[PDB]
Amino acid sequence: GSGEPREEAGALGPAWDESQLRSYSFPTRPIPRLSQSDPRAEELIENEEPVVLTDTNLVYPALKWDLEYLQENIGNGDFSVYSASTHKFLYYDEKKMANFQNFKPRSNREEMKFHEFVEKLQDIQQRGGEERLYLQQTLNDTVGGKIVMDFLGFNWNWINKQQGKRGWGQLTSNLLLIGMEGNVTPAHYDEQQNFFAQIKGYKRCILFPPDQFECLYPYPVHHPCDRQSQVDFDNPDYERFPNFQNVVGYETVVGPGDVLYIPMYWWHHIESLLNGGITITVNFWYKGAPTPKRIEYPLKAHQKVAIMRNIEKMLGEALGNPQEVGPLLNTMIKGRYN
Amino acid sequence: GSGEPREEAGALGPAWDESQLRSYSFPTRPIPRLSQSDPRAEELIENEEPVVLTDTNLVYPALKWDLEYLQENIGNGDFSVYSASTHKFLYYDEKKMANFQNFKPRSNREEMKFHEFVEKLQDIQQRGGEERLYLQQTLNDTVGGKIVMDFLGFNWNWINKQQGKRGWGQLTSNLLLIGMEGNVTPAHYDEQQNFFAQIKGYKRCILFPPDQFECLYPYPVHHPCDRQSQVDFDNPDYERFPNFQNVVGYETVVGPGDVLYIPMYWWHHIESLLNGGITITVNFWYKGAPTPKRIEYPLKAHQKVAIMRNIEKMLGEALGNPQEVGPLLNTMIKGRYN
Repeated sequence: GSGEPREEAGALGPAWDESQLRSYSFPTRPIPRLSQSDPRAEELIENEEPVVLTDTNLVYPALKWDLEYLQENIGNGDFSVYSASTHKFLYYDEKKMANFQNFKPRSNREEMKFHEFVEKLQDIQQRGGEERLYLQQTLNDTVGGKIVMDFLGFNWNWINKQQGKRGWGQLTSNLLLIGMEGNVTPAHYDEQQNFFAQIKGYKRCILFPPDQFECLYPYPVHHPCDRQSQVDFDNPDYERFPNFQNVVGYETVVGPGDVLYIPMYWWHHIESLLNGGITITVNFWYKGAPTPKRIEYPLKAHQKVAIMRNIEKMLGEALGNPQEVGPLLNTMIKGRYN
Repeated sequence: GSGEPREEAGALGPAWDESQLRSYSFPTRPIPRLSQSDPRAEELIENEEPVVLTDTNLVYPALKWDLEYLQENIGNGDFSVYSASTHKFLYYDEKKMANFQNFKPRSNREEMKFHEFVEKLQDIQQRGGEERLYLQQTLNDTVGGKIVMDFLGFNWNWINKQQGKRGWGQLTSNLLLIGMEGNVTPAHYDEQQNFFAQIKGYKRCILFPPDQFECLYPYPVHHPCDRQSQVDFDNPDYERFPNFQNVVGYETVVGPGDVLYIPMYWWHHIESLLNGGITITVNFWYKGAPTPKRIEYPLKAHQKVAIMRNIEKMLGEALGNPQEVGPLLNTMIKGRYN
């Protein structure tokens, strides 16, 4: 699925090896790895299909980053450091905890200074694989001059050529990520174009097209975990999510100089290879190209997902209580569209 | 359920008798029979609960109408005469036959002159209970002067006191109905206030509150039979409509001088008593009182029905094909709000 490991330059041996990939209950096809000059790449990006561009130098200067360097050249600054009790990082939207008062969060986020992060990070590495941390921070923290330089060294010309050539809109977000081995962010989906610039370490990426909605079972729109598959990929419950047995995604392993496009609405599942050491990556999120007023039929999968999403929110308003959403949809269907 | 027959004045014997009522698989409570001067009646009408007003004289002059009289005093005029092959009259909205191309209609409507109606009507009565006819025509056909007089004799003062005192809007429709024994119009619902002025013969009326939606299973909004229960009351299919076993309605038998209020959205099922001869009745349909901009929660059942109705139509637009409605609702629910 992820293909045979790539060989490191200067006979340094296979980049990674199969034992470092976690086990899953489904097939996968490889995402094509190409050059930014290859016409087929611009194509795939235009038909909103994932690609792995290998020579964009988007993050060239950052390829030298590492803990030591980073702590040494970054200002005090606050760094959101997410922590989990296992490999699965269970992120959640606080603003929606009211709607599901019995939802107990399993991913604390603590603000701390970079060095403090490195500390706890090493601690775990000496006592043991207890928690797993994940520092996610934006690239606007006036950080060490050294860093700002590197941030400037990024290939903006290129990435911008995209933002315009593709017709997308504003760059919604830009985060820096440093994780440990085995870190996994369960499958989920954004409604924005994605570019993941791998830097240090290798990351396994698994994507499912929006049309795989019926097999992934997102949480209810009003649920803290909205946009995330409810299926434990480590132990699917085919009794509740039977169509998970029909899921099929594209996968690939990204290394230091690679940039993976993740078309909006797609489902991505990210995991830092086991025994692969720490991983550093910077991600970019561009708001999508404004939708055409002329809607052609039939609709693309994401257009439906849009529809579904809205109707749910719509009933949230109407009924004045997101809990009643379910019961309504059911009476509306049972015996009628069953 | 419908109570013991009322005794006819002047020792003419019980009005009707139990053997004339069809058999059904569910319990029923009686609708209260009151006087228009009774405060409780205005109450029930205000809380949109059905009542049977017995002394409104709404249709006093018409109580003399009968075939002979009617044919004799009504202009040529065209009279929609619906015909069925059995007791169940299967009405349908033509404008929605495109959406269900495999829908085969079982209720022809033929335009004809009153006398022609009486003819065919008697024919059936001599050869036999083959078809069952049902003449439904508006009260604006410039008909025989004799009739116009009677139409004027109606108690407009009263009925208007309602249209205003209740806050309702325009009188949407006003039809005249003449049916034969055993005629049944399967349960269904209007979104308008109803007043049924019985004239000749006796009619059995069965109503279910809007909150009985989950037990009645209306057809899909885009279906020719939209607004009608899909359940054959003569042979329910508890396998597909299990909640029909929880249905419970109010019932009553209307005779010559009675007027039954049928609050908007409610479900009514009408049948002309077996061996009761022909039935004549004039019905009034008033558009409801404009909805308050201030919506109190939780919502009344009909408010939900409104919601559901809309969402269906909404998906009809969006997906550009009422057929896809079902499949969408299901993927949206399966594994999510199941």
